[PDB]
Amino acid sequence: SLQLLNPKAESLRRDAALKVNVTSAEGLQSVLETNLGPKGTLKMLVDGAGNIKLTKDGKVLLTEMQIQSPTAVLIARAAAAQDEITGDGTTTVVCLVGELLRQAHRFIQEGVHPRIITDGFEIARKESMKFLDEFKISKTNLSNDREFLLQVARSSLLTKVDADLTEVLTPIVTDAVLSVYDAQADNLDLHMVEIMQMQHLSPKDTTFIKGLVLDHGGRHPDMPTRVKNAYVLILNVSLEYEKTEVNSGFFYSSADQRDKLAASERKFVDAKLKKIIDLKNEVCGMDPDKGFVIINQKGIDPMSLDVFAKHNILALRRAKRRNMERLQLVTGGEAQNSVEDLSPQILGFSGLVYQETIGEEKFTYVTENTDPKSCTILIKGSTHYALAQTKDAVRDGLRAVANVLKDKNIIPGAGAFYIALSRYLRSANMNKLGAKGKTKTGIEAFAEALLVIPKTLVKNSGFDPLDVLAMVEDELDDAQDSDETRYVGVDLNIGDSCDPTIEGIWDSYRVLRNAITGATGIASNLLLCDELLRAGRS
Amino acid sequence: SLRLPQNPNAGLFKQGYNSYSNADGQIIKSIAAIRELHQMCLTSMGPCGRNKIIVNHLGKIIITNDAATMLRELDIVHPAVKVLVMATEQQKIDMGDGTNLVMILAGELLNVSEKLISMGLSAVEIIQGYNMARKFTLKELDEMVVGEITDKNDKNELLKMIKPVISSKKYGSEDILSELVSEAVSHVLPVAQQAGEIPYFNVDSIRVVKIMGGSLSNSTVIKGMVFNREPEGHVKSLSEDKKHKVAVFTCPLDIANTETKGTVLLHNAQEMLDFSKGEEKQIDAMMKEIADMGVECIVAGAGVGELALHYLNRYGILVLKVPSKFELRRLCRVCGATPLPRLGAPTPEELGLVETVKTMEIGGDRVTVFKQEQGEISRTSTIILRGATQNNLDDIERAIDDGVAAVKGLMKPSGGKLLPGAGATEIELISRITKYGERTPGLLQLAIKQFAVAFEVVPRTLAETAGLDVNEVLPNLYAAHNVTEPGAVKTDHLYKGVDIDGESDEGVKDIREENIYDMLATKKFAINVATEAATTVLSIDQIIMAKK
Amino acid sequence: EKGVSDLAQHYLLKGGCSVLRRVKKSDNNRIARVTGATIVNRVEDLKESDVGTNCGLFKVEMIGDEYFSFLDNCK
Repeated sequence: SLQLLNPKAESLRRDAALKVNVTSAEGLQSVLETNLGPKGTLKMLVDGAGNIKLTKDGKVLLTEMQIQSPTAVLIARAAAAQDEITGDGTTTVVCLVGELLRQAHRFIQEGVHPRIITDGFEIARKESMKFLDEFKISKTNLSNDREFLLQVARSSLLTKVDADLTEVLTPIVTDAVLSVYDAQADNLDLHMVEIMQMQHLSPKDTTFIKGLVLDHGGRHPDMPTRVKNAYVLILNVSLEYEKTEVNSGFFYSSADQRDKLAASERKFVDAKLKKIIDLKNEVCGMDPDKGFVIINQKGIDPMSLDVFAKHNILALRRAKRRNMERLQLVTGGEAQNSVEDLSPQILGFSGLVYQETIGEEKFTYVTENTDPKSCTILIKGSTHYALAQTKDAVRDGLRAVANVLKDKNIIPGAGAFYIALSRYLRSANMNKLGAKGKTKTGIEAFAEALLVIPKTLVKNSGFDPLDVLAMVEDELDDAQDSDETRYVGVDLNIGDSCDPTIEGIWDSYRVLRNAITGATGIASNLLLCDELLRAGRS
Repeated sequence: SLRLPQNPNAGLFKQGYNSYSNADGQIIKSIAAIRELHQMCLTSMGPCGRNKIIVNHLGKIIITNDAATMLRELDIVHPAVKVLVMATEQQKIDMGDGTNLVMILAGELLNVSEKLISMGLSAVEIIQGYNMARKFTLKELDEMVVGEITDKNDKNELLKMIKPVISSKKYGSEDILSELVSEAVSHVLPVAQQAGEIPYFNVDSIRVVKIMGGSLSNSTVIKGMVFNREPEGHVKSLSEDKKHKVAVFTCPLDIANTETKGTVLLHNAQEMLDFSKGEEKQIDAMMKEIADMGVECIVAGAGVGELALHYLNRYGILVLKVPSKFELRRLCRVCGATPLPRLGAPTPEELGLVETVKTMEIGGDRVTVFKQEQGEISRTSTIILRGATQNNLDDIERAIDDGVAAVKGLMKPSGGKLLPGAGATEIELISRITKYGERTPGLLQLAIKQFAVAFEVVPRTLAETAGLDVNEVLPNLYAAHNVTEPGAVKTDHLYKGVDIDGESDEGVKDIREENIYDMLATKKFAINVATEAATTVLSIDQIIMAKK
Repeated sequence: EKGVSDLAQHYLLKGGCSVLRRVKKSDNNRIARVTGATIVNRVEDLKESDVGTNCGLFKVEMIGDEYFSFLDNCK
């Protein structure tokens, strides 16, 4: 009846629309089916502009490649939002949404109404939350165990890269989150850790730095490159050509006044420079061994750079805005806007300050701080895409470790959470649940879809997913009557099971909680959509 | 039956997106795609290597055999080839040496991997085979090193470093090209022995000036920088000697103008009559303080007005224009001067020293001579390069930069660490890795033994480009390495290498007399980049492209 | 409501004032209702009667997408 409303329109409903959500989500899951797992495939994206994106993150695949199918657009926005808050779960939600649609599609063809199928999803999901309380293991942060943070950080590292880059980046991420934990317990992920792309040596040479690093360096040669003790002065005011306010200008009567009025431009510049000299007169003690540096947020007039060169003062201009907020955490001083009020208390402290000039760009390194409140991670790579591959590998590992210190609990990985829900939902009595009659079928479709992820991990290893899970179910049968509580994982190397607690495989708490809740709402809205049409004014 | 389903449910992505996976022989096509550009760089390897012509979209022609330079102008399509292209560019920037080795070695690792994949080796086991074999490779390079550079500068020792590097790039005459580069290196060295200071070197200090005409034998080394400039007021040979006092101003020479609404204000005719003579007294008062200090030359960084150039010709002061920045920055390093923006009298301690400034015709235009003399040594010397064709002038400029980059390798490490040349470095590693493959049980020995087979390309390339049969010459070279080591020490058989043309049959005795060696710091990063370049291609199971 | 200079934030920080990014006109009407404040354009006419009070809590929580500032009412 749509052809009468619009001259030209396209629409698909009932069995035509039922194949839209099931088939489109099947082709999207197949792309990320080989992605999941540490042995998963590696994909490279090359656009028409010549850029190269090489990563295993499923979020980059969705954002770079356009999707014509509207069904995957709902999944792409759900998978992208999962990586935003929790830093993980992009490929997990896609495997949950795509599979749950197919597991429930077999009963739709049998004549079961989609609503009573989606109603069983909420009943089965609420049981996963009640089971989540007994499934999680409490961890006390008062012990300050470093080995616990090492095994959790290696979960996301072994997935993105191999053991070569994992052993290098494991102590770097651990040392970065070590300074995040404080007596205040507040964890701020953005200001504590950054990603700075620089091409030097090899990617395996990436090292950790305990102090802020900047992309700028001294323009004048006489500026000291290495300063033992430097006092960092935070200046947010810029000395340079101003907007001048509509450019009114000067008018000179005689040629002697022409050069007399030209000296007024340096009057305002030298006015703020005398305050810095007066501040240097307090720290003048032990001047040869110590030093004084200036870090500006905005560009500095090259006319005034020769003033700092005679006093051996390092000047930094055009610094980032976020870097101004971290100068109090690194050095320990305070920020100063107006130069009228200056005190030695706001001056920072650094034990080592040096600059390494590579190519045309010059970088400034700061380290050896008394009580540094923040640190950095210097990313090194051989190629442009190598900088992005490490950027996506480290950043995804930040939210995984940061979420551990937020709560007191941690979730074991290696498919131990998905297998436990299969035996829980299938063996649970329906009288306790609010679902009865045909709604019992919707719960079974949700429990069977959770067993594909542990089977997806095996598909990348080459082993038969059906035979490797036969020994997993047989171990959990005798474990209940033996008075032994042990979680069974999946080891892809030997094709047998394992223990995630002994092997060190752990997953974040916020990732799986938001993934199941997010994937359920996506698949439910797709099963409840019986018609897909396109209309609009263009 | 008439038309295929044409891959149903393919509307998930745009029609321009294509999916290529290691299955269906596409990983073999990716390796076969390397061989298209691999054979291009094989004929360019060695002193007998052949240069290539590449015409860009703008019409500029760059004739060079360097793999890093050739891949810049070429438009690359296949994604995994860009991994090999960008791998050669990093080797040229970092060490400035061993660019053709990274291109050839990374290409041969994929060729031998075609047989490894056909036998069923997974991509994971192949990567572990190269990583374990590369760690053993880097450890054997430090054991086989012989000799050292010791002292920084020497007349003879600099012929064992820059000369073998520039022998592959525009071979031509040996001693002619080696003396020109080795002379400019000794000038930029601070020396100061026994002082314990940290040595320093700059790869951008030595500048190559391309001047058409003449011959290569007429080239020389100039301690000062050479530019094409025309003196404004007058030309002076400056035969009055007693050197000179020179000052450099990064700001132009002219009356200071207000940055906002510069305007002449005259209220009455009394101020108008003194306005013309007022500006003349301003430059006179400013230029008088400079002339009183004995400054015979002034370097300007921008356009200078005519009123300022008048009084400069009164005292006989030369005028120099230094546009942009980097051109003016290296001028002060020669004379040791510190620029200041003001037009007032410079500080006597900031004035430079240049004994003579000459203007003569070289390539048909007037050039200014900043050349220094024995005393009052200067830094950042330039090399005048004379040639008939401009195409040869471009690659020789990069050939000199390869010798300048080799000097940087004498600073950061503990020494030069010379390695046997003529391909003897990669051949000795074959017998060592072969013994290493047997010492490791398991299935990983397949990738380790084939990793040493990829090193056979160096002796085969030097033998093929020399017009010799690789089947006769190469097995005859293993006769020296098949006898292992005798019951007595002092074994010189490690100096055997591949010879070009001549009488063939190995030859040139031991390369110790030939003086051609290789750098250890170059071979360290050349193997690491080439291995990671081939590992990246083998670590990608599926390739996705857009628009094509 | 509009942008703020980096010079004005210093003298406000010395006295204890807090600076924020420019605010749309739609949000200015909702803030005045919660704290009972009155919008004051003229700085010279600012008085204690138009200052908002009875604010429960002011906190900022970290979320990867954007920052979030909370203003609680004393009810």
